[PDB]
Amino acid sequence: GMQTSNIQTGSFNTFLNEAGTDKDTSILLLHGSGPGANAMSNWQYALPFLAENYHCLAPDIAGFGLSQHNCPPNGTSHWIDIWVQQQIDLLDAKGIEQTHIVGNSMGGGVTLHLLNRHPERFKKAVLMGPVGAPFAPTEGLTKGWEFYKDPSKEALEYLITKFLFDPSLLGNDIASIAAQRFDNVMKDEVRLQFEAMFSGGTKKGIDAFVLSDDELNNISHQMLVTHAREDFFIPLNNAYYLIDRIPNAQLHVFDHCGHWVQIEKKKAFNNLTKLFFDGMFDD
Ligand SMILES: [Cl-]
Ligand SMILES: [Cl-]
Ligand code: NA
Repeated sequence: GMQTSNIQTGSFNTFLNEAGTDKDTSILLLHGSGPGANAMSNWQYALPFLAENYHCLAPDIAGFGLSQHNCPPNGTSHWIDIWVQQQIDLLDAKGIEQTHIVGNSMGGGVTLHLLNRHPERFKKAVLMGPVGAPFAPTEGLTKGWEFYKDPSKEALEYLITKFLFDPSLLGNDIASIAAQRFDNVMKDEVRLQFEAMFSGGTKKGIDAFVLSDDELNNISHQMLVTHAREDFFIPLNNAYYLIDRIPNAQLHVFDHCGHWVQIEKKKAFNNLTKLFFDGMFDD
């Protein structure tokens, strides 16, 4: 019920997950920036659900998973340029003129820059704990983006655990999950490019995603910003900041919830997202 492909997007190949390929309206889903992050780790629950009615495209974002960049630069601002062009190159490669879009954290930041730079290519947007607002580094985002200063199974287990408000939702054994996720995290084909993305440090990485008030004011897309009240990585105040500045943005905040809203509250998030794209919360 799901297809994968490797598709040329500019100077490198993008690993792509797709579902609902027979559907007329598409959703592009952009994952977050946990160490070892990829499309499926973020979206494996949302994809089958949304694919009942939507054509879903969920790529590994450049530098992550199986979308290694051919000449990785250093500096977050330069990776944002790459991440934006990657999605445009993907849509062009699939012959898709306009798409709905969902973005988690880093992917939500990329979403904001996509709406700013290429507004004609996008319909509705859902953000989930997005970067893009100004904030001081959190304990979570620091330990995440600077993981490779001191990498270990234990450090990765801690991160994975902190992405959820109730870690037991993950399964009965998080140590085992960290153990199996760790080998992938330590490959040079995963580590080197992650280090390059946030080489300027957490503060420079956060600041790099921030759009100006004028830019945000001029994002005209119908939008839903979702956020976990207890998000340990991106402060809830970011969501409030964004909805204060983006004209057509609604807000939804989930209680007893960690950064990974889509994993902690699978049914609620999946339904809220789908019904938003369906038009249930239109004016
Ligand atoms: Cl992630
Ligand atoms: Cl993240
Ligand atoms: Na454009």
